[PDB]
Amino acid sequence: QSIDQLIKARGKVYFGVATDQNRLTTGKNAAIIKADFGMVWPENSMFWDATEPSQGNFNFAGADYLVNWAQQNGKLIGAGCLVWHNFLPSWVSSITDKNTLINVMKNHITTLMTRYKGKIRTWDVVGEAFNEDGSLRQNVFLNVIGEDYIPIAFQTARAADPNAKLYIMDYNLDSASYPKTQAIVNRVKQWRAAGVPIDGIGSQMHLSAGQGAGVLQALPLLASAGTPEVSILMLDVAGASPTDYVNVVNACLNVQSCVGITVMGVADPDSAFASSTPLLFDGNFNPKPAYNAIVQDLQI
Ligand SMILES: O=[N+]([O-])c1ccc2nn[nH]c2c1
Repeated sequence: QSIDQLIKARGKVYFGVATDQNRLTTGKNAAIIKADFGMVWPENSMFWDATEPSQGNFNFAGADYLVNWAQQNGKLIGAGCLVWHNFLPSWVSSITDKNTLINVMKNHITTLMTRYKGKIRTWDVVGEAFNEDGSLRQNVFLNVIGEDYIPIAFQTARAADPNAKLYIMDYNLDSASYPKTQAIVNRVKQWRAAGVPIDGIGSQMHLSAGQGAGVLQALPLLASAGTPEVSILMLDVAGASPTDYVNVVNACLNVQSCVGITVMGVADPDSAFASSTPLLFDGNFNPKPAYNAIVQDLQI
């Protein structure tokens, strides 16, 4: 049974997965995504080192493939991350002039969003902007532009494609008592109060075993920021216990504004964390106990 169809029957928008051309053309990934998932993200092909490896030199073959495949197969598309410190080329992080970096950031945002205008449901505009203690991460954008870089990025994104839902995402938002979790909520409340167009908070849930349970308290805390949507991304769980995965799914079901969940790949061997066997399909492309547990859960 399709977890995406089953979650939609429970009133959510999607169960999605990260993918890209060479997953689509090998294994059983295309078959599983067609049957079982309702949304795709580019696993790597939309990151800055993939899309703008030198200034103004845009590389879109990878991302085009993904977007075209999704459209042909009636799948929603999420994409990201436009502004974060990972996968960022040296030419960007060596910029020291503030107006230059502002316009470099704006051109990156606008060129990518314009190319796919109208085709992308959700854009992760800003990513990993927080330190663990809740202060803003001192990436090149904060160091050169200052904290205005976040509102600027969001405004720029809303102008480029007003149809897209715009998200901020971060990791280690999995415990309601962790300082980072309350901090992003506080700053999102304040940005939105000031007219900054943040439609969603995305929680990057690269989890260790046993961490699923805590998401049942953390996700409602994130939703208290008052964004129209929240979501779960990059989900994987070391060991892939049915208990962890079902807890995450149920957190989504519990939180009215949570639109869905995206897993960090289809089958274990294609995970960055393969030895932890953290995904829902195994190396032979069979649905694992966690997949079947999610099915049972989703089936007062
Ligand atoms: O949820 N995801 O797996 C995922 C993968 C890559 C991304 N880039 N921006 N947001 C993303 C989400």
